[PDB]
Amino acid sequence: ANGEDSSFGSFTFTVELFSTPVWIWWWPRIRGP
Amino acid sequence: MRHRKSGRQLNRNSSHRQAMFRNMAGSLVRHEIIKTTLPKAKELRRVVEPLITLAKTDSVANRRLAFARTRDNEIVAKLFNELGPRFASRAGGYTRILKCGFRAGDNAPMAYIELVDRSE
Amino acid sequence: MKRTFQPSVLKRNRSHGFRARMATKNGRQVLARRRAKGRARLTVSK
Amino acid sequence: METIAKHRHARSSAQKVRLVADLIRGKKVSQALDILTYTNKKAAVLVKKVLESAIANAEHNDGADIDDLKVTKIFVDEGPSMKRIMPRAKGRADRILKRTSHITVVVSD
Amino acid sequence: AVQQNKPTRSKRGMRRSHDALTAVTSLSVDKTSGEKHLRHHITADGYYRGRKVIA
RNA sequence: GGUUAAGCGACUAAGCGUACACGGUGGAUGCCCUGGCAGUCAGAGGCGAUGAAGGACGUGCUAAUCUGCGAUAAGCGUCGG
RNA sequence: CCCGGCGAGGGGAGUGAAAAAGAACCUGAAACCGUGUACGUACAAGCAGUGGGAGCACGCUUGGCGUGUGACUGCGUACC
RNA sequence: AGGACCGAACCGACUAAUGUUGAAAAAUUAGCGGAUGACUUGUGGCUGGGGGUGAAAGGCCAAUCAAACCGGGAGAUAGCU
RNA sequence: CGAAGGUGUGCUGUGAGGCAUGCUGGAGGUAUCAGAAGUGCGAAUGCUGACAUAAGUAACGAUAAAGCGGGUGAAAAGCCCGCUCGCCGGAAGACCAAGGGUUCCUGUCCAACGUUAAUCGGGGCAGGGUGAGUCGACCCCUAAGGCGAGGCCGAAAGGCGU
RNA sequence: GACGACGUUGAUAGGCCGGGUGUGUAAGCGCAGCGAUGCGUUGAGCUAACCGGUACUAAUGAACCGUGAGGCUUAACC
Repeated sequence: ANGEDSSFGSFTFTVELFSTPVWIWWWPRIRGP
Repeated sequence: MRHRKSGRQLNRNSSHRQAMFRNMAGSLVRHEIIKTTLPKAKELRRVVEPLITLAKTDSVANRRLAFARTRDNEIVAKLFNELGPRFASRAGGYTRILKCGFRAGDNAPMAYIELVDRSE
Repeated sequence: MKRTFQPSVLKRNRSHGFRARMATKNGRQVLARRRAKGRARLTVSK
Repeated sequence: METIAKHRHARSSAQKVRLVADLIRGKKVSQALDILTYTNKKAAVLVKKVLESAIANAEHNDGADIDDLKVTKIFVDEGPSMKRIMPRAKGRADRILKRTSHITVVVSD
Repeated sequence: AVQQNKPTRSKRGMRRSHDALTAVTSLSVDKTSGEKHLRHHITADGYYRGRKVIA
């Protein structure tokens, strides 16, 4: 009696992946200057 | 260490714990049986049984004390008019804890706490 | 923090809109390249 | 006679379901139902559903006598994972695997 | 902070050798209603030690 | 036969390994071609103020999308097949 | 038709040459993950093999041969 | 009266701690400076790359600056890995 | 009456390899002798896809706080109703501009999305909803500035300007 | 995790009773004072984790695991 939606207008989930380079501070790391 | 220390803090601060147990005691007096977690029972006992003991003897000062502990006049009236007379000859142990499984939402050990008479 | 994109439709159309592209021959060359590529949206005009 | 019931693409990783599956391997179906009833795991519900389905399938499509059925075989396989995204700090993004499992219960006498 | 070599599936299984669940194995039977229940717990129907307590 | 003593000692697997059997995941490989690539031969080398190229919005018995079409709107007239 | 939440999934029935061709669909490799069976493994130190080698389990055979495992032992510090 | 004083909004950013696969690709908490002025702010506009703008730090010019970004010369060149 | 491919087994050559046939597969494959090469991969912090490990570990995003009763439901810590408790109060209330673009209201559903569950939702599906002579835009007027008939300049492109 | 105590033939925990300890003379009422307040009843009332008691509440009858005389060889022994 209820029926079936059979639509799922959000079924296909598009997936990605991306990142960003990160600044690090190295000045006391140094074995030199 | 917590040697010889009594009282659960139940992941709350002091004022929150006080308010929650005031509410729970009012609820138990109102409904005579409530469903709680097992550790919140076993602590409600130490809050609600002294209330009944206080209600055993009826006086203006005692009613004011009960109002201070339970800021609800309906609860004070029920204590002093029914529960004190009902438990007048009982020497403590006015409540009963029954374990009743685990909560669906978080698997918390549940229990029923109720007054031993409940008008049976 | 304030980020670089601070939208405003009027500024958007005045800077990159269709009539702004058509005003100069370099902007008209931008439109020709986009027509040659077959872009669905020629400009920011909407 | 062996009777099979499966739950494919169950929303739970195979490790978690296997924790519960090893509880009932080789047991009589009534004992397995009790064990699953009093196990506090999400996967216990799923495995109980599959076991009940297998018992019903045996009784209906095959012969009968729930009383001499046993959990002859049980195994959980990995299903396809759904790839998702978790945003992390400093503009990074991480892969989230929403692992699923195929649950199979074989019941027999 | 992080491994220098990938651990083997053997080591993974060895670690998980303590993760096995334990069954209750100790269901009690109520004296009046006859239903199974956890020891020291209410039955599903609200009995305990043969007395209807919840209803 | 029993009882002490000395000596030696299969059976355990929480788990793990190797082999094999059967599966899962995954999508390679083979097979396929409405798609491309490079040419040969032959055309045509322009469209536009009689409003183009390219679009916007519409148009159906229904109204997302594609194709066509333009308030005469998946079409109208006429001549041929 | 049945279990299930008037689910998702599944088991039957039926179609079909084929349904482990069931739409997450031709064929289905590998990494990776499991269930079952045989053998080894809880007093023993290291590139994990190779040379020797009991014992056990299978098949053939009628003690042997083949197959798996491999206690113990000599030698042995990956590749570019 | 005041580039006057104390102090909220508002504008800054001196110290500490936390955070450092952050709640955040510069923040939070506790304090801190200015707070009628060489102030601060909305909405528009103009200046374009050896160029702009700069109370000047090689500061800023879309999280990019001792010469932006996009496309092209272009498969630059690489006695080096 | 079973090709290529896949997967085992046996035999065989000094090697790259070859041959045979069990299973799978379901339509193609090619002796021989020549001919031509996108002709052989373990490495290049190689490229693309899939799958591990750490590990069922860290974390679940402000320390303003929750407790009971009833309802619905397959299932309720989280939804609805009620009573208490707590937090903001020059805001964490109310109304807009900018920007967004149906997120608004009602009914239904719970796959995916929601850092858990979900009967709930700014999620899926369907239906509804925005009414102006006076509010705003458009419109009249101009600022900065832009464009600019002729014009003045400039190899061309174009610059400036009445 | 473990370790210890106890499970109705019971003081294991909570409550309750008595005490102690701490704070310091509750509330209500009465009196004095115009009033703030003071005084009496009154060291009163409250009192956590403490001490000594007490089955009032909870520690359920089951069920589960673990077996059924324990290898061989010699040497003495009875």
